[PDB]
Amino acid sequence: QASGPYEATWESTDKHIASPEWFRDAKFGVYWHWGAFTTPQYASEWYPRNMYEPGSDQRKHHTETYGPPEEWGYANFINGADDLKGNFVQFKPVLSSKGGEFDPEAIIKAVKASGAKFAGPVGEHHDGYSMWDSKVNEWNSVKRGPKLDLVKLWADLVRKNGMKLVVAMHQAYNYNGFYEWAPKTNDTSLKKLLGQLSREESDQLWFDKHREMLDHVQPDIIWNDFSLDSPGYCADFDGPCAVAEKKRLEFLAYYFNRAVEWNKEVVTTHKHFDVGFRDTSTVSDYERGGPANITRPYWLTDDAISASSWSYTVGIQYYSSKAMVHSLLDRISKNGNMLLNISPTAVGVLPDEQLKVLQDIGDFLGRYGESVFSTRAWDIYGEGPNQVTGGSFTAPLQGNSSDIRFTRNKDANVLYATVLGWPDDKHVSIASLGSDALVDLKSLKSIELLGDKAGEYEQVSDWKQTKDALEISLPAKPAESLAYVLKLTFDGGIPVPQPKIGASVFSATSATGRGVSLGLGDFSEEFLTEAGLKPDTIRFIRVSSGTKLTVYSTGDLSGDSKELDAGEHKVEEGSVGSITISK
Ligand SMILES: *[C@@H]1O[C@H](CO)[C@@H](O)[C@H](O)[C@H]1NC(C)=O
Ligand SMILES: *[C@@H]1O[C@H](CO)[C@@H](O)[C@H](O)[C@H]1NC(C)=O
Ligand SMILES: *[C@@H]1O[C@H](CO)[C@@H](O)[C@H](O)[C@H]1NC(C)=O
Ligand code: NA
Repeated sequence: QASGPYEATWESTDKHIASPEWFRDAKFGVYWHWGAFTTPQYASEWYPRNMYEPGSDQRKHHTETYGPPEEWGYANFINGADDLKGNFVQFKPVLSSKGGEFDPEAIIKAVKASGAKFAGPVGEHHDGYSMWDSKVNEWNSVKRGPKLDLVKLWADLVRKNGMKLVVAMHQAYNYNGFYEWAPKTNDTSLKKLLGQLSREESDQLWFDKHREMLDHVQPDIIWNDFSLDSPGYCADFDGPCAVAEKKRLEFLAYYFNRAVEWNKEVVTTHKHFDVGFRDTSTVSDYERGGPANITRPYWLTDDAISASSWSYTVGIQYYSSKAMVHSLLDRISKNGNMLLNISPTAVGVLPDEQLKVLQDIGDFLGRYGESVFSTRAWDIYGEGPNQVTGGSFTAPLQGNSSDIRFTRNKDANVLYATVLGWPDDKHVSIASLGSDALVDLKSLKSIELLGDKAGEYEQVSDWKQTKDALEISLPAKPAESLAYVLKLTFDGGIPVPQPKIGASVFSATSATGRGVSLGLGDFSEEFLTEAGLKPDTIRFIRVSSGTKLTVYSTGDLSGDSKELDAGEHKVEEGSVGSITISK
């Protein structure tokens, strides 16, 4: 235990701020799956597991290159050994200052240039190779291979370069089926490496790895992979696909208490499927994708620069700069952040195509940061034909001039509308600010287009509110960019639009003042509160055509519930605790 106000219970841990204000302002971050799992440079980061899979291409590749995995195991990648041709193979990165190709300073410079507000390494993957100076795990990068505390190295470089530190931990699945096809051994060390220790010992080692690392580098974000409490994702291994609840609650309490000692608001994450942690104090992470609508509470997306692996492989191909930038814009439009993974080579070199993606991302963010950083999601994420499918493992967004993504400042009086291309007619239509949206733009003081450099704006040529939409005639195209940003400065806050199929709630006796616009869905009190209007302060609800609303006093839509239909309505102050939109 560590001195703090948190005991290892759910009710104490649930008081932790899941997503602090800095996290909500950071928007974009970068991490790297680099480790002993990159040494083979074949298939995926899951080569450690698949190299023993019966009848796998990995097993065939391993047998044809190094030998049978029953004789030449992954511990040879860690500790060093010859292949069949006679070449020495080990994850032994050499610092470029000592004559090697591992230049961590160049990598951290590229990451800084990308515009990342949080960065850091993968501290430990499923392979059981701790990349810090561990005492609990002798299978680490200090005692073996490069003999260098890479996690401390990356932490020092990330802090020196003015970025928050995230450390990715994927050691829960190490003993929940990752090495299920590896040969049983009696060696207690290799048992530690291959997840063949008693469950109790393995959960204790999970917690101890977390403690060692979080005390060694004091990370701002703890990124946890699956197998915390994720039944159904550990194949057919005789295991619970979970970490002992006691150990998880003890980890949460330790990390939060150590954070109260450091005076730092910290974040820990869980895959949206893993129910090991709750969104009361933890952040739901969507892998290779994100929600299709605005999802509250605040969330995170972890994506990779490649659709195939998170680690480098000969012949790896990468996504485009547009996909990454457009996907970042959609995620931040829907109350979330983006954590992009890059894939350095086994020798510690970042390939030129990854360097170009990072520099294109950095160009866009250095030019339009005002629109992304320190902004919040609006009540309507965007307009356009191009939308993502929804959920994890979905395709990266690639939009065009017909697609708009909305962001707003914290004071809710500036609206950033980003077009995913340049319209050939130099026109932009914002349907949600039309007259049919019951929006009055009298308070609209200025529409600008962001220029070639930050702080350079050009006034819009002309605009007019039609019933169907707000029409905007664009000024001359600025310097080329993957997207173009319009800044609408209002006076007295951004008007509350009325959806065609949905409704709008306001903390006032009329449709005036602060309000939240809501489309089809279920809106908990957490949702409404994060939107900027606590449900116990609502006094007016305006409904669009045939949109039936179900009102609850529960902050979770549970219990006696009254109902309303289309048309205006006045609710007693405190009667609303939840809202369900239907039909
Ligand atoms: C491991 O222990 C089992 C049980 O005592 C034994 O049958 C097996 O031969 C041992 N293997 C090795 C490599 O020591
Ligand atoms: C989100 O809005 C889209 C608009 O196309 C709608 O189709 C979808 O049903 C809404 N959210 C969900 C999944 O309820
Ligand atoms: C934008 O994409 C949509 C959907 O693919 C397409 O229908 C439309 O023609 C595109 N517009 C432009 C200007 O590329
Ligand atoms: Na909380």
